[PDB]
Amino acid sequence: YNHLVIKYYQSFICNTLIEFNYILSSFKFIKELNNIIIISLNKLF
Amino acid sequence: TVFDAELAFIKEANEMIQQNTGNLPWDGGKKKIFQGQANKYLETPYYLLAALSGLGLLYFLYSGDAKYKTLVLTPVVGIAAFVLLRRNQILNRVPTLTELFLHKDGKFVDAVVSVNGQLISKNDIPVSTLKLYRGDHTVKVNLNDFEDASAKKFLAQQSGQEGVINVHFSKLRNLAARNGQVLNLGDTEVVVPFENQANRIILKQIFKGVEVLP
Amino acid sequence: NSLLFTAVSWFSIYQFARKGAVLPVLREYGRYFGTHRLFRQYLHTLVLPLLYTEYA
Amino acid sequence: KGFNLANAVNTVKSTLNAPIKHIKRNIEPTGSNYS
Amino acid sequence: ANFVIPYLKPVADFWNSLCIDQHQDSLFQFKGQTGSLGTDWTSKYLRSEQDVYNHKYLQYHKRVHEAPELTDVISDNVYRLTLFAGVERVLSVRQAQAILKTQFAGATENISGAFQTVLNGGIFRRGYFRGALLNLLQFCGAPYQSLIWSRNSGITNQVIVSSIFEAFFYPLDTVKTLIYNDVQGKYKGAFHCASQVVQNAGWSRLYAGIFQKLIFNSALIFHLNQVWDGSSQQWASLALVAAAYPLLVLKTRFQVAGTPLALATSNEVLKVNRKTLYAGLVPYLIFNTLFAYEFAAWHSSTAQERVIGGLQNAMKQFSSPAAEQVWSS
Amino acid sequence: SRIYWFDFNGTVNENLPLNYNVLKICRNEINKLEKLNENNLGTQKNPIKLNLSFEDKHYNNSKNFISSIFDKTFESLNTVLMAPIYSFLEFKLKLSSNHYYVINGKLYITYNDSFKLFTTINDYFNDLNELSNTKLFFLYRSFNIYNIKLNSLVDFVFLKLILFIHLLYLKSTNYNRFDYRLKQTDWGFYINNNSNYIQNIFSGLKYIWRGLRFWII
Amino acid sequence: NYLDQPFVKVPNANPNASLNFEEGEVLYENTRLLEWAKFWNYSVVVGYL
Amino acid sequence: VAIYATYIALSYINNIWKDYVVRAQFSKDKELLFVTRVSPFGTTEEEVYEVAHLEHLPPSVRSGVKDLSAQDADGLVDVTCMSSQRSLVFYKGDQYWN
Amino acid sequence: NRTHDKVISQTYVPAIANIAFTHLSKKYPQAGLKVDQLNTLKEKTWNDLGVNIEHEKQEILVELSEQIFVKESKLRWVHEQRQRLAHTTYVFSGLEFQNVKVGFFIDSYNFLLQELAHRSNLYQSKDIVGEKSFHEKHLEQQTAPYSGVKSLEEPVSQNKSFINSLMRAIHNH
Amino acid sequence: MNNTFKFLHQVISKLTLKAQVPNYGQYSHSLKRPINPKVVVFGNSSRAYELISSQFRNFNHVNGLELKGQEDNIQANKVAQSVLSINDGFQDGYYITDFPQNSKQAERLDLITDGVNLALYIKDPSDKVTVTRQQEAIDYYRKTGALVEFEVDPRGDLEEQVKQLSNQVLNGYKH
Repeated sequence: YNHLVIKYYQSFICNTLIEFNYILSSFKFIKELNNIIIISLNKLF
Repeated sequence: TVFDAELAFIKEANEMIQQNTGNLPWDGGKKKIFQGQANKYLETPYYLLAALSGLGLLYFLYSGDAKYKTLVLTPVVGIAAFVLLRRNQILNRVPTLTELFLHKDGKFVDAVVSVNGQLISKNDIPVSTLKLYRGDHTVKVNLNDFEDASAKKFLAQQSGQEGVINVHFSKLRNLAARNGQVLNLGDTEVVVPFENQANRIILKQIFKGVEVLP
Repeated sequence: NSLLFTAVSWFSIYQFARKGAVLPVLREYGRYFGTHRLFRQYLHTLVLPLLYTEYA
Repeated sequence: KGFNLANAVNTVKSTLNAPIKHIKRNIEPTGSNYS
Repeated sequence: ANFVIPYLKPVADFWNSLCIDQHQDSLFQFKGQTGSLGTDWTSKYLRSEQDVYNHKYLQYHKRVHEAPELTDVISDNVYRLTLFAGVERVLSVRQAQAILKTQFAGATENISGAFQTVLNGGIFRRGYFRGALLNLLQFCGAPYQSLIWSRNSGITNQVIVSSIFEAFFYPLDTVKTLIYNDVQGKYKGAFHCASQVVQNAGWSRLYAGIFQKLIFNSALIFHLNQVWDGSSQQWASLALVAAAYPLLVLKTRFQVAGTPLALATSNEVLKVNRKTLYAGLVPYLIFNTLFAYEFAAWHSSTAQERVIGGLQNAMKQFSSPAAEQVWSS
Repeated sequence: SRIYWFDFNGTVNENLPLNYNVLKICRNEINKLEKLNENNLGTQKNPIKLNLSFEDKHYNNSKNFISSIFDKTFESLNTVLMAPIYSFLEFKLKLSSNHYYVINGKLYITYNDSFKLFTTINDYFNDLNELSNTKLFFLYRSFNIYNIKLNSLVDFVFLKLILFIHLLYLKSTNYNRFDYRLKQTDWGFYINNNSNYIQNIFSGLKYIWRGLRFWII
Repeated sequence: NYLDQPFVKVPNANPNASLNFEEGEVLYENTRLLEWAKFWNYSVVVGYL
Repeated sequence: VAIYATYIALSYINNIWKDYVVRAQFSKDKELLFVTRVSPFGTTEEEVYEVAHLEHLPPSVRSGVKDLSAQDADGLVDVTCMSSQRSLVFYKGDQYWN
Repeated sequence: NRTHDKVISQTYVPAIANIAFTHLSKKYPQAGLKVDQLNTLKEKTWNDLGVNIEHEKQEILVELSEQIFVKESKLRWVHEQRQRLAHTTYVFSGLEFQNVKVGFFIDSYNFLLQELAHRSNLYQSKDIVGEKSFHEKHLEQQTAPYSGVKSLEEPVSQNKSFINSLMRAIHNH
Repeated sequence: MNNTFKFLHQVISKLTLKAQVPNYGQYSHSLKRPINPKVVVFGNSSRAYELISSQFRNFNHVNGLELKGQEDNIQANKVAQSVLSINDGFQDGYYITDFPQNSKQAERLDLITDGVNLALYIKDPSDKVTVTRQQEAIDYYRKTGALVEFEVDPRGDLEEQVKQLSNQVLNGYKH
């Protein structure tokens, strides 16, 4: 979450100085892996 | 005449002493009142290590010649390398103020800011707009989240959840301005490095919003 | 052995004379030709070992 | 500005005189009288 | 035996290979006969003790006649490249020391000063072994290819081929010299240093002292050829190399001149004090005399005759001193 | 062994050694005076009048490179060819082959482009040694103060670990099982711990190392 | 049993509460001894081996 | 033989170096002396002494005062901690002292 | 309960506490944040005091950097304060102090300050002159001027001979 | 920060300090002196003058008594311009006499020059003007920690006093 916020802030600053590809470079992979591990835990691991 | 290395080094040392104290003359109406340095972090070795770990895991899936210790160490090394790569990518794109020149009239400043090694120049910034933050501030995501549904939900869940979300800079200091202070240049906020050679009197005057007399 | 002794003696005389430490073995400025103690010490440390070697 | 035999001899003398204090301290009689 | 010996035993095997006569040991491994006499332990020992000089002769024959191999040349000059590779950096720093600011960081203007400047960084990539891989690459490039393209050639053809190849590979020499002299470690590598030089001074700045290097290489090749032949002109060649050494010093100073590594710009390299022209003459001569280049391909007829005659004379010991002179034999 | 007197009209403080720039001005004045004597200026009763202010005393191209390397190659060949000849000529000149000025009431020696106070030969050698020490370690003493990045990391890491320990014993009581066991015994030589154990945490590893220290090798 | 002295008390394991262990002025410092120590120790060990 | 010879060598090498003082720093009230000494493997180990128990004892043999290290200008000064009968060996050179 | 380990110098702990508590009282009045109550405040966390130290951490660091002068440091107070600000900003930005006691925060800042002071002296005492190393003694000896044979450079006519001139040249270079 | 990790922390910190200052262990005694020593001397007496002459023999003199009656910013600027250069004789050391007379001048000089490397107080009871005219400057330099007070007996031994002053000045320099 902090990485996403910081990337958004840096992208906004760079755009103002003169986009979301860098912000969301690997969000899906991390989110899917974390959700899979949470599901495995919910399976009483 | 013959070359004298001692006098050449005396001249070089005098120049270095003048630069360290921040004392620079007026050359062409722009007085260099600030010089900074931007940290450069490695990304290619970590990306290569992460890719190698992924390919090794895939190969060990293809061929069952993988030890238990190998199957344990490879994902750990890959995850660590990927985390370090992401951290270095975030740290490299930090916009750091590298050079700052003062106008002759003492009311505008020309800023050269480094973003991932790219130098961006702003040649008109009123001194009254400058504000050095002597402490953490709050960043705002004004465009809701302005992204896909999944990312928007993720950013909304761990935040104010109501439109514009405000995040205190304390949660982001270790990756955005860990090696400097946030300076609002009217429109944009850059990171002035702690390692810097600047004209301390003029820098103190301008960074509080106070203009410098011609 | 004589050449090693001569080399060591010449090296010592040169290195110590560079700092002004000249061993007071002979008279300063000779007697007939006015040669200096440094030159006569070099000559002796070159010749006398050879004479002793030949005699032995 | 180079090798010099006087400095070498001084260093050799310093090297030889360095362990004197520790040997003397080892030989020193303590304030102990083990009757 | 299951956890330590599998790792300790290879080290002991390597130690024995470095210590024990490998050809003789391998000969002793095949004990037995298959219909021929002279395959017992005694005959094998005798031929193995005669096989040392024969193997030396065969290696020299391969170096002289057959096409040169990189491994053979490297092993022939292993001490210059592996262990005393930092002495090359020391000599380069000594040559460039007159304009190198090393006098202002805990060092003097002598060979001890250059040694301490090199060794202050450490014993590795930032210190003694800085540029050692670049030195190995330069050796694989210029002298090895010169040997390849002029195998059995006269001194003039050797000089011509060597000059052509040193001209072709000179930017690597400039990069290596710049990497030798950065006491503060400004350059992170060969590519980084070359990129900085090209960006700040252009491509033509990589050829600062190419002509001085070529002339000094001609002199050095003549000296090496006179040394290999064993002629009495070794002292004349040493005098010639001593005379040509200021060319090498000027080459190093021109290479490091315009960079921030040096106090003097290029136009000021010829303004340096004349007494500093022979910056590292005696250390350079001592180092080359001890570990000189051994290019057995370039050996002339006299050098080949000398080496082979030495081996043949060494082969005369395999007879009984008290051998009766018999009427019928 | 010249003698000169300078009258500064009180502009230059005479209770402290003369500045390098003041002595340089005096040396230039003497050099101008010695070329053509000016009424024997510099006598005790006829001093030289100098009004030295604060500022006076204290304030003071591939083709091109190809042509350049060719010309410098020719000049380098000339220098190499002439170097032994120049050395021999200089040596023959050596074979073929004052500095004290009494400025006011003190003795000075001609040093560099100015004068230097000269009291004893030992003090002169000490001044030479101090100047050599100043020149010799200039780059060592001018190190980067803000090169602490790595150092910072070290500190941070340890504090991080310590922080975790503080997060592990936030609501943890002082007493252990042995404390109640001791409270049940008549062992007056042992007392019960009354403070937090975060300061001395993981000391058993230290004592384990000390126990096996001489036995590992 | 042996620490249970019948006539006197054994010293307390902890230092006296009156004592203050805060750092003060440095009196003597010869750090190079450590290096010498290392040297000699290592030398002996190597020689011993 | 290997185990005990190595143990004896290391232990007695450490014992020889255990007298010397690498560093000595007072407490704030100057009631304690923190003495850094040589560890078995060459690094630091810290001890604490009470300054009240430290004494520069004269030799038991009165004729041996001549044969002391402290007679020299650069010798050694042995100060006995009497509450533990330990030795603190200082270099009596002014450059090592505050 | 207590070991024989020296405690870090508490010279600047009252100053650090005073500056931090003055700033926090400017921000959080009626929190009972006084340097006189330092012991009781040390034994309590920031949540108990109702203080969000995370928000005030950077301002506290800047004020501590500005308003504390460390005399036992071989860095000039400008450079010393700037380096301390950088180092403490890095370290404290890495850390999280909300769930721990006030004593940990103050002791950690004092530890960083004293460690920077120690490093500025290269881990040697500022008050001890020390002995020159092998390199320093070697360089001191090697830069000593060479005073050659002074008897050769005399106005005596005996020094005008070729042999005397040769010896004079080769010795007094 | 605690007792257990102290040894590991100090070992690693000693190892990592070589990154910033290479070979600090072998040159520590040589690093006690800064590159450009700016000294501010307060003692104004006969014995004080003898100590200044003996100690700062190779340093240059900046007579701040001339800068009288200016704006307390012109004086500091001029003094800073006088102490931020190296002579052709490689004399990078300067000592300034009677310049700082109040806190403002000292603050300005420290801001321009990033602070003076040493402030020295001879503390001779035989002089009267030093406490009357530079007490604010002495208090300021004691506040910043750059002040070294070397108590001097005017009837004491000059050689012992100069040796003690040399040691104290060498140990009192700031980078």
